[PDB]
Amino acid sequence: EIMAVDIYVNPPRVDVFHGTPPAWSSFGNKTIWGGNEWVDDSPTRSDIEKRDKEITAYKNTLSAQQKENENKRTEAGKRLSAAIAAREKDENTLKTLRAGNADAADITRQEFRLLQAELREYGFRTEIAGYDALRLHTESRMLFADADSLRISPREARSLIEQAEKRQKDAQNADKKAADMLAEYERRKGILDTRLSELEKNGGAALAVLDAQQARLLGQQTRNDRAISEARNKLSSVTESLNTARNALTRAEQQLTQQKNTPDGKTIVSPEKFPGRSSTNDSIVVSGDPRFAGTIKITTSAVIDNRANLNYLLSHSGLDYKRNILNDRNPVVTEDVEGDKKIYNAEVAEWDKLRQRLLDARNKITSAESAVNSARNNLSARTNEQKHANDALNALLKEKENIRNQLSGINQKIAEEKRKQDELKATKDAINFTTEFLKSVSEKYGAKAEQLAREMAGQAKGKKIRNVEEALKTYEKYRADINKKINAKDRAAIAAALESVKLSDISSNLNRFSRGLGYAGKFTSLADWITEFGKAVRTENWRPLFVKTETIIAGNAATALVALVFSILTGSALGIIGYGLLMAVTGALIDESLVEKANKFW
Repeated sequence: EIMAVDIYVNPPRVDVFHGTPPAWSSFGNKTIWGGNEWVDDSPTRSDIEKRDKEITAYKNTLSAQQKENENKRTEAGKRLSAAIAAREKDENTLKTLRAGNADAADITRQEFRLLQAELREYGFRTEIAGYDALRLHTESRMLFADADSLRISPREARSLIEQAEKRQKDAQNADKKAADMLAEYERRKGILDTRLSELEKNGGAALAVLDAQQARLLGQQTRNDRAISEARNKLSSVTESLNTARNALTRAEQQLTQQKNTPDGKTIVSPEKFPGRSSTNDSIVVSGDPRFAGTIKITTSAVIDNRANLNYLLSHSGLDYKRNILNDRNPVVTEDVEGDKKIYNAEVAEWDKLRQRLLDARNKITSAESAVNSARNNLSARTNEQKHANDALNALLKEKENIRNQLSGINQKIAEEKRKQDELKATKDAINFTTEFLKSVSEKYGAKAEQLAREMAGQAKGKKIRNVEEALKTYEKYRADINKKINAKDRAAIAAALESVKLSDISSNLNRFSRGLGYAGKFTSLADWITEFGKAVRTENWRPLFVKTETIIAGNAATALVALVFSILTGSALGIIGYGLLMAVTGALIDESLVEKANKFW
């Protein structure tokens, strides 16, 4: 809530003692303390007894006034008590709120909260100050009265009076205590008015800080979402290439396998598992020596079946291999020189021709392998990039997570300050609807009217609606008065008028008042209530209407009722007779006192 609202409506009043010194009818209102020094003006026996009667009956009057004057002080005192209960409740809260180092603002509100409570307490303290003044005034009168007696000695006289004067003055001081006191009150309220504006000022100031903070956050958000696009694309342009590579490699390794499976190929891959062989039939012819002259028909074979040897060949000559791995060195192995030389050359040609073969074969796998690895080393090159795209994109997705987080917080923050900022205004303006109410009440029905209205809200606040039967009992007593006065056509008007109420239309006022007066719960059969209220003014039954009231308001608080009646008076005409009858009936459910004042002003 943050506001008090009980203040601003019904601030301390402090009404001074209405006197009227007595002008005794006995013995010429003379008093024995009156000048007599050089005369004889003596009070006869009857003169005295009479004077005694007057003074007696009179004192009694001040006496009754006083007893009832106390009672009021008493209830006040009770309210002072509660007023204090709060001051404490609040104060206590403030301290811990500081023990935790709550936000300057939380505390600023709390302080302002204890302030109003404090003002409240002081409020009642002032009201007490007045009652006491009254008791003093009554007293000095009591004495003054007793100071005329005529049964006393001029001594006792002059003393009784001196006493009275001393007392009346005290009373007068009392008067000045309250008044100053009553001024102070307002002198403090003003500070509240200041203290609240500070609150409102800084309240908006904070709002802004959030409004602008959530601004960067929004301009950030967009930018982030922009960046997201870019990166999301770059990941593509990367992955796009990633495939080209993998495709290249796929085709490459494809090629390698091909070259690795050539019959000769396999031998490069494995001499032993797949020996590389080659042979050629030669029809060598010899001449000269008839012992060998002919045509030798042989078959030159050669085979490679070992890494050791395969390597050597690829790295040497056939002739060499022939001469260094086989150690077939001298071509001449037999008596047939020509043949032996020709055969050898043939034997060697093989190695030469197989070498060329396994050789080329090697190269084929060679070229492929460089291809392969080149592709295999561009794919990787590319994958490094893919990471540095996906990762990069993700990092951004994180800030997305974080901006949204930072923002939501802020959203909430602003909403909250808003609901709080609103309520204040709502309760403020409300506190202004009621003030604006009581006044026009003064303008249409004059003085007595407002004073009643308030005094009704005066009790009410804190007390629950009175028991039905106990309620009717009060009204029935004030029956032939509240109906005596003026109730002719007026009655039929008051009724028909009451009936014609559009709950729908007056609903809002009820909501404003309730707040302005302190009730916030829930009404329930208002459409009916009013209706019953009507029939009630026609048939003077009163019971069901009274019974109904016990059953319309949540906490059964009088405060809501008053708020209700305030609404009905705001959606009709009725007039001074009407205002009366209502306040009167309603009062008989809050407190009998209100009725007296009701029946006493019209």
